[PDB]
Amino acid sequence: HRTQLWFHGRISREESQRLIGQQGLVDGLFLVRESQRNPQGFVLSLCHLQKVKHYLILPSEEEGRLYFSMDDGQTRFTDLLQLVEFHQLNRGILPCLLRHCCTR
Amino acid sequence: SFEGYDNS
Ligand code: NA
Repeated sequence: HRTQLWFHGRISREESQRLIGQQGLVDGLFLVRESQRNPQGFVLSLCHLQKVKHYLILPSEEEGRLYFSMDDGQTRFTDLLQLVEFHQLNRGILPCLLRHCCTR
Repeated sequence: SFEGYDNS
């Protein structure tokens, strides 16, 4: 999702941790970025209890149709935006809500 | 759940 403020593109895990740290390690601070290790997937970086958690977002296919998921298909999303919007109100597998957008 | 990530 190119036009989203929480989307930082192809940056590293180290760099996302630095940005979050620089922003106060505030609980609920988050960003999404591309995954190098999982080429057409993403990583949600989320700050909770002064640590930075990293959640893998994998593409997959149902009846040919593409969806994203962090929990091996238990909870499925059309695109990154829906995943992010859902988790601003619902924890799901996350330890907390996505509360603050890390500045890109 | 996935090596090197915090999912579940
Ligand atoms: Na999910």
